[PDB]
Amino acid sequence: AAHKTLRTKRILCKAMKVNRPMPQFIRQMTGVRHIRNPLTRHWRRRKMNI
Amino acid sequence: GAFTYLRELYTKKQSEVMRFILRLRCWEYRQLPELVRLTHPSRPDKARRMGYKAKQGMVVYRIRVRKGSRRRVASKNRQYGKPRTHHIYKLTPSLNLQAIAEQKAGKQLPSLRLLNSYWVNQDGAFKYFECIFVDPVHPAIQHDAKLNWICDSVHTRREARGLTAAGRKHRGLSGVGHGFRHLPSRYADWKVRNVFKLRRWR
Amino acid sequence: VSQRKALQEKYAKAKLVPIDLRKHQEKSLRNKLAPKYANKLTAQESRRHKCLFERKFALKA
Amino acid sequence: RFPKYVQLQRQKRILMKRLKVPPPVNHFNHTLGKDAAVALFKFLEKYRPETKTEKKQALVQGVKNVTAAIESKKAQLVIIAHDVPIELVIWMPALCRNLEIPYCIVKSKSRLGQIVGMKTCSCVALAEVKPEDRAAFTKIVDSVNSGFLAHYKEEMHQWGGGELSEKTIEKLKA
Amino acid sequence: GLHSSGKRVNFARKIVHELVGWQPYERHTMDLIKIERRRAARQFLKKRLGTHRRAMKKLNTLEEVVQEESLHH
Amino acid sequence: VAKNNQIPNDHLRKYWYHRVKTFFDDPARAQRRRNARNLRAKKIAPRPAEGPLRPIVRCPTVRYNMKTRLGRGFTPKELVAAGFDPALARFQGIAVDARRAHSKDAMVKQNVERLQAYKARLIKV
RNA sequence: AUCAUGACAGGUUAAUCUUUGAAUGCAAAUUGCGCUAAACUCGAUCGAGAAGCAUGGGUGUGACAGUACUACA
RNA sequence: GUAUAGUAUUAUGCUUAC
RNA sequence: GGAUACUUUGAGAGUAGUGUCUUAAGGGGGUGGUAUGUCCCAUCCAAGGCUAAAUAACGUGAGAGACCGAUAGAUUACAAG
RNA sequence: GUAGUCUGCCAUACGCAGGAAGACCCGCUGAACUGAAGCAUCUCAUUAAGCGGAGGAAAAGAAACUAACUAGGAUUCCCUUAGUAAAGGCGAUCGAAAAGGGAACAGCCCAACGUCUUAAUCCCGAGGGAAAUGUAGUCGGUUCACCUAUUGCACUGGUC
Repeated sequence: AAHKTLRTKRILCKAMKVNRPMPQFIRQMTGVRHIRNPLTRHWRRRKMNI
Repeated sequence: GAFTYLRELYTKKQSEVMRFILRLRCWEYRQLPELVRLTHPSRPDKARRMGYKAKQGMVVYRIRVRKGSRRRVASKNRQYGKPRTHHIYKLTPSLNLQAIAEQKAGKQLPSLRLLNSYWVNQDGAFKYFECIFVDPVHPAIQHDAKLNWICDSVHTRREARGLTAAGRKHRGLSGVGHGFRHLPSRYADWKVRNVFKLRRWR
Repeated sequence: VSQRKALQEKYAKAKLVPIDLRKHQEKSLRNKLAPKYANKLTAQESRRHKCLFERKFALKA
Repeated sequence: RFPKYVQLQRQKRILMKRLKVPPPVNHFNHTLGKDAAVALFKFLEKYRPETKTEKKQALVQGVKNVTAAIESKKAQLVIIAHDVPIELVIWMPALCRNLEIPYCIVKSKSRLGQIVGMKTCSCVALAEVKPEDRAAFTKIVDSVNSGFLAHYKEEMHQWGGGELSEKTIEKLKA
Repeated sequence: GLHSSGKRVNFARKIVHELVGWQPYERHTMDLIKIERRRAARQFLKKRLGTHRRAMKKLNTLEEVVQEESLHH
Repeated sequence: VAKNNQIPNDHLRKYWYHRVKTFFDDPARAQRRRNARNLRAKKIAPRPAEGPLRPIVRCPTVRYNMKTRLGRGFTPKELVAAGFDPALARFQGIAVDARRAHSKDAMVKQNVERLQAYKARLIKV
């Protein structure tokens, strides 16, 4: 960046909208506990390698 | 009849009439490419022995195989391991040159079933072979009780798996008797002998 | 489905239909030839099958 | 310039002239002349085989069927197309020499096509002939025997061999 | 009866043989029989044709061909 | 090698342990065979399931001249003597073998009488 | 949504079937660069979309090339 | 493959193979 | 088929295959486990093609157990390739 | 000049090929660790990996086969023959077949050659095309015996 391609930009979009906390209502629905979002990361710690 | 005489002419290839005719043909074949189509087969009598019948769907193709044996494949002619297996040049292929002729023509022409091949000519450099092919989807071969066995999907590329007449020679399937007892398949027979069997009562 | 039932009636009962209106099937089953052609008899074979068919028989008690 | 296949056609024609040809293959080169060859076709023309739909509801017209007539000794005379694989008709002459059948060796395979009603033919022969004609036929059988009398004296130890160019001949006489 | 008794095939073997003629090794063998070296000639055929019984058949053929030329010459 | 045992002869130097063949199929194999020949005999009906009929035949070598077993099929000579049509007799439920022609006069008289007992009480639907 | 004009996390079959991939209009670390008789559909004769267009080989059909063979001029 | 001189083989021409 | 070279076999003066050169006969040819010629006897007729069943199954999909019982059992009993 | 053919190349109409999977199957290619208490022939092994190609099974298959008899009779597999005949720095090791018992059992047809059949054949759907450089058909003739209809593939859910 800048000067990213479009299909590069498509991946970086999907990588940041997927990065969030898990919703509250799944724990209320299924009753499971201790499920983490796997595709959470931090930009500084883990690099994507894409 | 007529094809008595074509047979008995072609027995005596090494003679001044026949050796003249073969050189003129072999001149023409050197100028043309390797795999090339014919309209009709150069040897009509020998074609019908091997299964050619002149109707729509049956196709004929000349092909050129290089004479001599095939050398081993090595990087910079290096050989390793135990010195019994150090040769390069005194190798021979286990396939016949007829088989290598058909197996080149198979790779170029899929969608097309090899019935059989036969010899046409040779010189110092190359042999020449004239492979019969079939388009099995064509109605004339899709019909007809004698030929339509080819249309079944078991016979897709026989030349790869060695089920031609030339194919059956290298496999040693051309004989019956004491010598040929070991080779269903050379391999299939070997496996039966070598499988270790543990019967349930012992 | 109002289109297709109408539009199939136009091309039904006619040679070489469109690709949409052909039935689905498998690859293997299309290219396998119809069992009449596989099973059809040679003029030698049919004429002997006049006499040498797989006839019924039985034994006495 | 010349797209290879054109270059092969011409080289193949010249290479047949330049080589020492064998005598049997060579015998094929000799042919009936256009005086006599026109007359011969009329007999054939009269006896032309029937086409389909000209069927309601004469002539032997192929290599396999003509050999049946020759080996039976039914054939009055044979006709052979001058050019064809040469292997198929080389021995037509050796048979008809042996069994004392007279034979033409007529130019063009294609015109033997046209008269029969196919693209090619390479072989024609007449078995029965007709009571109505016959007389016309004798003149033609005499013309073939008297006409080819010139050739088969020569041909048996003849080699139609090296023609040897124009520019090669100039270099020799240096 | 059910035997072949080959007239028609063997008639075709004659006129092709008259037309084509002899093959290189048969001409070389016929030259050795003209010189009266019959024993060297059978050694030549045994290398070419391979076996003994093949070779001695071809001599008994080729001796009859040379003795036909004795009546002609 | 130790003690008084016989020389160690075990043909186990190849990797036999990759090419193992255990026969736990055998009693399930028995049923796959058995359910086939019942699904035969219903389809073959009304024809007899133990057939087709086969000849009595002497075994070859010196140490089985005594014994007599079932062959492959009757000769075209033995059928015509008994009163049968060689080609059609395949479909009457009699196995036929064109090749065998070393059977001498004694074993022909058995196999003619064998076919006559069949042809006596064969009947047609 | 209830004795049915039939609830839905049921099970098939048939539609619809994004960008790709053998990937096939030509390419590709590019949302790059094309082409088309009618019909189709909006668009007001003429634009657009929709849908087409790959290579190889088979049979048929047509066209071109040749001082290749031949007859009649 | 081929044409010609000489002792089946040596010599130097031919081109259409190559 | 023969000579020779290589690979291959229990096949041994070659079991099979292949390269190179050479190359038959057809009132005849192959085989009969020691090379070679030779005389008998026996048994088959190569160099083209099709063909169910019995048989195989460390892949994939969908009842049984003297097996393991969360450091075991599959790498994975769970948002595990 | 035109009218046939032969050969080549281009364009087009209609169905076909490719890729996945690869335990089993078919055809090639091809190791070494290891054992021989070293090591080079030999062994591991005509194995692993590599290349090419099939099917629900594949491949094989209707005698140029065994045998030496009181004779068997396509192919495949199981038991035995046999750790034998044989092979082998005759060391290490390696190693079959006929017969016998059993599972299963089914035979067929091109070529040419009948020195005959006026292509009698096939594809396309009124007629075009392929084919005589060869498609199709029982060798011909007398005379008694006899056979006459079935055979493959396909087969569905629910209630108590």
